[PDB]
Amino acid sequence: VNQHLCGSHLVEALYLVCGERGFFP
Amino acid sequence: VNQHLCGSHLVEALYLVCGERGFFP
Amino acid sequence: GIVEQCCTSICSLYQLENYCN
Amino acid sequence: GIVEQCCTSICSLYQLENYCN
Repeated sequence: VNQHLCGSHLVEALYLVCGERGFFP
Repeated sequence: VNQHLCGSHLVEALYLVCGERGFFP
Repeated sequence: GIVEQCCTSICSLYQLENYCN
Repeated sequence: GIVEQCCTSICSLYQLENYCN
C-alpha cells in the first residue's frame, strides 16, 4: 500500500478533497 | 485524468480521508 | 457499495468519508 | 511544496486541503 500521492494520483487526490473550491493545476 | 477510485487507489483514498477514524479493509 | 459508487462511478469526498469506520 | 509534502513524504487530509484553491 502506497501512501505517497505523486503525479496523476496527487491531481486526483486534489479533485477529490478540493470539491467546489477547485485547485490550481 | 481518472476520477475513478478503484483497487489500491480506493484503499489510499480511504487512508487519506478517514484519518484517526480508520476504515474497514 | 463503495465499488459501485467510487470505482464504477465517481464519488464525492462526502460519499467516500461515509465509508470510513 | 505539495510534491515534497505529499509525494516524497506522506501528507494528511488537512495538509492536502491547504493546497486547494
